Amino acid sequence: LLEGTMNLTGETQSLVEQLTMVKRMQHIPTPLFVLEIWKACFVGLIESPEGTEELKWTAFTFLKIPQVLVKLKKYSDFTEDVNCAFEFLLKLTPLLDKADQRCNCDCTNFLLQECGKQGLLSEASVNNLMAKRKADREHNIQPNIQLILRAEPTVTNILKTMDADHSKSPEGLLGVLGHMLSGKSLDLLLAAAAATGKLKSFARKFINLNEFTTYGSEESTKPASVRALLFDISFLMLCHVAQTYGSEVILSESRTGAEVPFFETWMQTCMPEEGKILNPDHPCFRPDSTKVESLVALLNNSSEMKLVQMKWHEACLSISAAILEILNAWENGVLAFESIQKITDNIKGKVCSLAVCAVAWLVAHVRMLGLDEREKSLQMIRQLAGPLFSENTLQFYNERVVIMNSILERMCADVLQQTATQIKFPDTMPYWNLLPPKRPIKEVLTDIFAKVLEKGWVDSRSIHIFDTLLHMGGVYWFCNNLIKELLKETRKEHTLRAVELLYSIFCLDMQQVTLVLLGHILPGLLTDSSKWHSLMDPPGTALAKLAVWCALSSYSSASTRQKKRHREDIEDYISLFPLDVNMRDPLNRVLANLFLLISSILGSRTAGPHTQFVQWFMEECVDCLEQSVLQFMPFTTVSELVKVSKVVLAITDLSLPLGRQVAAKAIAAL
Amino acid sequence: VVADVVFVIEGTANLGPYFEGLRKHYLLPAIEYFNGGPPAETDFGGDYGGTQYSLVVFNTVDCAPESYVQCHAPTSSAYEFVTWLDGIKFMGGGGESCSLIAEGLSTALQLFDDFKKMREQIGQTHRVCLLICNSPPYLLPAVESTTYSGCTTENLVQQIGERGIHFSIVSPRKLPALRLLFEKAAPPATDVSQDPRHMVLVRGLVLPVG
Amino acid sequence: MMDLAYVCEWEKWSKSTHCPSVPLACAWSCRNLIAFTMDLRSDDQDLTRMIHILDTEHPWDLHSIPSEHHEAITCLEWDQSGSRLLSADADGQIKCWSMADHLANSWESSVGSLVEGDPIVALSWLHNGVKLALHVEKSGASSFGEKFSRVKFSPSLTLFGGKPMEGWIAVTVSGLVTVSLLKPSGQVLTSTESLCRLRGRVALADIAFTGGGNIVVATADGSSASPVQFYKVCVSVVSEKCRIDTEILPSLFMRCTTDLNRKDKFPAITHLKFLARDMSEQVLLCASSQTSSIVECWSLRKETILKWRILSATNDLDRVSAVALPKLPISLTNTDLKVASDTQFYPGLGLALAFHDGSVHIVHRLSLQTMAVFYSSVHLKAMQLSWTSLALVGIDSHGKLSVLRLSPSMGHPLEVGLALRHLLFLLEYCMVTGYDWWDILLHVQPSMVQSLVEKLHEEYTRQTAALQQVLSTRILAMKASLCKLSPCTVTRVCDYHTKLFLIAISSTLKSLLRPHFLNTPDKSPGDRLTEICTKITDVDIDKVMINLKTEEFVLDMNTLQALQQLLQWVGDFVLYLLASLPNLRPGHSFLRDGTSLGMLRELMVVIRIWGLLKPSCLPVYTATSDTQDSMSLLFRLLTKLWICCRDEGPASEPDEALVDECCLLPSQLLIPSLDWLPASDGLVSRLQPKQPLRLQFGRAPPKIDHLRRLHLGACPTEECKACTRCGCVTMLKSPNRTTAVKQWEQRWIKNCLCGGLWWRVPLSYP
Amino acid sequence: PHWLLGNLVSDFVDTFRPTARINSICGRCSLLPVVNNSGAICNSWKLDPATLRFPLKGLLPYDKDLFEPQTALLRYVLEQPYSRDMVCNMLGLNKQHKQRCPVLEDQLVDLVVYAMERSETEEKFDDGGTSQLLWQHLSSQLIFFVLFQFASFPHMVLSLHQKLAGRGLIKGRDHLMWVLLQFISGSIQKNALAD
Ligand SMILES: [Zn+2]
Repeated sequence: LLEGTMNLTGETQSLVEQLTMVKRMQHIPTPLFVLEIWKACFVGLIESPEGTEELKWTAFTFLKIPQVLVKLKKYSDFTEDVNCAFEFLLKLTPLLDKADQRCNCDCTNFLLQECGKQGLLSEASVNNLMAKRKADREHNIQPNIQLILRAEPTVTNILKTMDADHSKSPEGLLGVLGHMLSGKSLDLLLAAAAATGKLKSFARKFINLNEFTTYGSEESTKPASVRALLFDISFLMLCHVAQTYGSEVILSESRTGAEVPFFETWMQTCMPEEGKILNPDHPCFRPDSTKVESLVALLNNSSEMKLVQMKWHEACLSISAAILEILNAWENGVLAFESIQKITDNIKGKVCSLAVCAVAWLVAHVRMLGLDEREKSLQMIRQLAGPLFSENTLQFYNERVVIMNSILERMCADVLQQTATQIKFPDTMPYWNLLPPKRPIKEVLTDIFAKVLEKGWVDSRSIHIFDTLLHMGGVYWFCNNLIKELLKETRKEHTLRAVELLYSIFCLDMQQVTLVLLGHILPGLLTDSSKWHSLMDPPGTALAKLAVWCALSSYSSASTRQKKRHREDIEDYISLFPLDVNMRDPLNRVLANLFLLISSILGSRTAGPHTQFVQWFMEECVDCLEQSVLQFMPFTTVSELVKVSKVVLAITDLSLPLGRQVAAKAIAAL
Repeated sequence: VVADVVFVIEGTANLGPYFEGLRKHYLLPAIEYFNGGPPAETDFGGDYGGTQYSLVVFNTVDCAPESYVQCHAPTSSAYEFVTWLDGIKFMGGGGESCSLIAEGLSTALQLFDDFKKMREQIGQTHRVCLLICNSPPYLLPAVESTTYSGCTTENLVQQIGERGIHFSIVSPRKLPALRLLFEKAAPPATDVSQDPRHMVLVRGLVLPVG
Repeated sequence: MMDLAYVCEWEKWSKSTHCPSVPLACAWSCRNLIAFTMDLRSDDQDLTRMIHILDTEHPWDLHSIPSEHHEAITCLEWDQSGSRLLSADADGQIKCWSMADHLANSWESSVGSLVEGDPIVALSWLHNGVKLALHVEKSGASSFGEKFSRVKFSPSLTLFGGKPMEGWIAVTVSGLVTVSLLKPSGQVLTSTESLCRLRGRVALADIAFTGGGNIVVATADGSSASPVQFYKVCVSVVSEKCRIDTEILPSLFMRCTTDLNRKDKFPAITHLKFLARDMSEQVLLCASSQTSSIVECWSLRKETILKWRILSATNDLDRVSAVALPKLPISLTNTDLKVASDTQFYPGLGLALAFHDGSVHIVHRLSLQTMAVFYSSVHLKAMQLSWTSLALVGIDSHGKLSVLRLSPSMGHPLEVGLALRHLLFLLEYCMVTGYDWWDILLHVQPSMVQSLVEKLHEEYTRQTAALQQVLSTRILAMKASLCKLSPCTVTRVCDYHTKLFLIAISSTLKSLLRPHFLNTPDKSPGDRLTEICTKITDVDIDKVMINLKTEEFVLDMNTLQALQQLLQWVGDFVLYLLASLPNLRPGHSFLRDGTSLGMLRELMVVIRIWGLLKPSCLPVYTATSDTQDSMSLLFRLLTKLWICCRDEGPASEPDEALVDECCLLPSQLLIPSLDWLPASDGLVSRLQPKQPLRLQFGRAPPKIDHLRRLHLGACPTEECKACTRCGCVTMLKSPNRTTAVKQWEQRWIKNCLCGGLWWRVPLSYP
Repeated sequence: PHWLLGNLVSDFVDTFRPTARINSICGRCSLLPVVNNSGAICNSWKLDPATLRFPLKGLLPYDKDLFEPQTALLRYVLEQPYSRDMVCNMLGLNKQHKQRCPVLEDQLVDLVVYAMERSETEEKFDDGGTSQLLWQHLSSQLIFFVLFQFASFPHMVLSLHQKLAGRGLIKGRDHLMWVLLQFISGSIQKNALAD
């Protein structure tokens, strides 16, 4: 459910590695494992909000999850187990009926035919399963699943046909692209391409189309008025991709030569994202003084009448300075409001991407301003994002208006949250502004963790609030408060469930959470003499399990906020853990320090609950391992652990030639 | 009747031992006269019409980085005022004889200005100021006050005496400077001392004759 | 320049193992008390939750408040005075520690706020509206009104009068801000409100105040490519409750992100600091990579009307580990910059920047060019400049706590008159305020001491006769503490302290006599007594006592009996002085001071009157004869000495008749012994330039109570306070709570007579 | 458990989870009666007067909600008209003996602050709008429960003051004052004024 909610566009190999890890940590039978995959997928589909998220969830269950199962089959008698899991699932009639009411069709039929196509299931199994499902079921628009399953081959074939610009026929390109701009067709293609790993090539194709249509050639009005529309369609669909599926699918990741495209630089330096706030007087927003006067004269001329040669990248880069001079003119008073209306109509009318570039600079500039100084510039957005200017539209105007209104919603939303301002473009932002306005943020955390424990699984909305709290209060505060809420449980059942949930919650940034957990929380609980009454057997065994699962999963080795924040972070782990493979990698340093602490606790006097804790930690280190986290164990632990009470030697030693000597010493002298 | 009562007390080591006696003999009866009958736990603050009490406690210059005057907000409860009079701790002093009467009087003036902006239902009321001091004033002009900075005790007590504020002095040790200040605060146009040593001159308010 | 005054280390309690370090707090008060936390980490994590109070003159004695802070202490903050300490940790919980029984060794918090779960990231007391500016170009102007002047600042939240409320404002790691207002009663009002509607991370924050009573709080989320946002907060009290009104201000971005050559380095804003609280228009930021850093200064200045423009920035540094901003409020304008560059006055123009190597840079405020460099020969994890900014304290990446002295001209050699004028200017600033002057005595060389004392007396004169009243005991304390520092002048300090004690007795005895009836009015009986004793020069005590209206000098014969020990000190000091006359000793100054001998005469006369009322109040003299009137004998010799000095322009050397009569005094009476107050354990006399003292904490490299003159035993059973400056000892609780002269005991509740604080001394248990 | 026993006892009690799972009416927290004034109370709805918990047979490990105070049931019954005898049969009140039952008192206070909230929502769009009906029923119910000292007046008033302190609930304070006037006007002569 986490991989469905946060990164649909992630590669399947990382997910297969993580799932095989979880299957090895807690020893999970294969039918129950695949059953939990299907149950999670269907539950997340039912709980999805209506709109793009529902399309994305249908793609994840229908396309990505069947591919993941195929990779598991190669890595691992899988057909018998997946057939068993399908019978396990087909007992759950209320889940499947809720799903069928949301799917508007029987979605289990499409699942069984899809798993038949991938080869997870034999055909006789498929047919008797569909017979059972029809018997249990007995008691004009195509649904989205058929659209997606047929739209993935259109993704491949649209790649292969628009490699060549429809044999350089821009009228054909425009018609097919307008059909894509029609309702929901773009979203269907993007959801299929995201779930099937082909969003990067799709973005490369539209970016290359954009580079081709940037300059243009000697042309009369009719050919150019096609070329500018091609620029608009490619630009608006690229902005919609970058706002929905993240910006890192737009990046080229290696550009040999300086020829980075226009849209990549524009998105890099000029488009607001979630964690990106922009400098309005960055040198990117001040290209020249020469072209910008030509452009303000161009906007004050009339209907451009000169779209026959515009070099649209230069125009779009220059609009920021242009509207800056317009704003200064209006702040002095030398321009009337009625001429402002004329300039905004000349911007937003013929080409809609100009409005997006201007609104991006306006959002940066309004974000920098004070409270009382904002009032004029917001009116500019009200005219740039207003309803349609009419009677000179090129073609496909209403659909570009719809996509543009979505992009401007997601650009302006933060600034229009700072001051209570309604622009009212007409849900498209279903998980946005989730925290209560005044409540301290630990109450939010404890309430959501209480509800996740009492349900037994993590919702999608709960995943989004947990992400915002991890970004807001930081890793240490988050991990410490969740572990406190663990340690005040008193039942065996609730402690084991809380740990099995907290591992997945910590999979937001597993690596940093393990550094905080094994470096700050656990040494503070083991070293403080007042604290270790909290380390009693009911919560203590569960906590030791969570620490060893975190250590193993971090050793063997994910969201965009977490990528940005770890790139922000500076710390000296050599100075934090002085320590009396690389050993400049911080996780090796934390593990070496923790095992020194464990040996020191086992060797000392005053046995209490903390000694029981380090016993349990070493025992699940032994049991959870296949064979290595225990490569960092000091060899004095081999002696001491059976002083404090076989296999806990023979696994922990890692079997070097000197390691046999310590092994044979301990095992013979038990 | 409606009264704006302001007490100005010298919170120093002198007036330390004598304060308990002064309260029973003079201060406590004066509060009762403003509030008929002794207060007990039923009196509620927040009636902006009515009698409103206030404290200003001042100090000498030995509380060197601390502030000189501790003022309390107005209360309509006589009982809260009694608890405030218990709550004073007399800890100050050192090698000196004088204290900062100008500071206490300037903040009493600011209290009476804020009272005058408060009560507009009545134009003028019984505006009573008491000074419970044991020490002659310093020669410093007032420093830690706005709108009454750079004023000596004589100028401030002239401004108390004009505009119709009834100024009183209760002192446990008979002193010349205090008598001169009382004579100066004359409102425009009876032996109340129970103990012979005590010097008590009350322009306004009625205290049982002893 | 920089000299390490001392290095105080823990003994064997270092080597924190297996638990990583935490950031430290440090706070230097107006009185010289350091409050700081350290990472001790031995057998408990509460050893990282203890707040150490270190009086800067006796560092070995470190008090350790066991704060009940469940997470790590983020911020420490002293009052505007030095009397309370705010401490806030992660997960809310601001506690307000106050002294217990006015001891600087016992702290206890009754008042606090709590915003649970949210880590406090900035904390400040509210501003009380007092602000003064120092005009260095008027250093010779011979009046303190010209040198230091109040600058008309308004306090946030004035309540019914001119009086500010006291309270704090804290900023959490969420968007929340909270204000707590302490009433004059014990009540406390809290209110929390988000800073802006877009709730977001506040990883660094800072608080300044403005004229107009507006708080200005700056927030950053550490990313260094995101804006440093600014909010104006206005506090109000609506009828029962606090009310917070916030408003966005112009944010700023940061240079080195628009550098465009290599902009990706320095990705973390690590310190955000206004240049001083109440200086809300300038902001110091510090971007840092793993190895290098940049500090920048910005200013709000208007032309978009208001707009943050950069002032200056450093080139490239090491990674800045700590930052200390100055506290001395210089006047900062153009003429004062000129005269402080000409006459090399540099105390208020420096910030200190520690680095991740050993070095420390004292750098200019306005254009951040390095003024001095101190190489440690391990890094400073917390630094704090002093209130006169002559010394900076600093806690290292070990247990070590060091105090460095910064010279006022930053190592450039000055002629002696300029150094005299600088240190005299600072001592006058500490005299007008009440701040402590210990850091100044770090910089006073011995060879200048006497000249400096002369200048103080000349500046004690020519002030306007009320300043001379209020600066009396402060200048006696400063004179004594200066004269401690030189071997030529070390003999006089005892005199100064007894001078304080003499005045402290004299006035109080003249305070006790309540005239039962006013005869010859317009003169209080202190003045009648002084007039009568100065006009009647009769050598007999009876002839003076006759003419003094002795029905006026009456007490209740209970307090009159309880005054016995103070009267005993008076008689014994007179006898010691007169026997010391035939001989540099503890009494040498008093033999030629006419005024003090007049005071001793007046006390002997009132002692005679009180002895006739009740004979038990009198001092006792073991007389080597039984037909003797010892009081009349000492009064005869005192009058004959004092008539020498009460002449106009006299300096009469004492005649031989007095010399032989005072040679006969050990024959007639036994001269007892006396305790002299400054039992000197101060470091400033012990220190030398170029040599740092290396101390251990708690190692510390005829017992009387000096204020109530009670003899404790050999090893005293009752516990005691010691003054931190002079060193006088008093027992903690009064011996007889019934018979206690509260006019005398209640003077020294909060301080000593010299001015320093009390500090509880531990019992021996031999 | 003690740190020496530990798992040995805890897991043991966990194996008695299915037996407790057999002996639990599922959804018992969300089942509500229809309040009839007839008497003859079914003993399913009886609560514990000390702690508002359901009385449970045995010492088994029951489900976590059955150890919580059932305030939803008691608030639903107190909001109904003519639920006077049913609340006494629930909390075991007897009316021969006066007791000052505390959890009843806290539930009545929370009912008052809920009525104050729902009055402060609008109360002006619909004139009846269930608000003034709720305040009338609150008058009658609270008169009975404070009059026989099953709850007490001044603890109720000062706890009510602590709930309304700082919440800023001012639109229907006249109704709350009216209800308090019913108590004072009912029983001023019986008690001292310090109450
Ligand atoms: Zn002292």
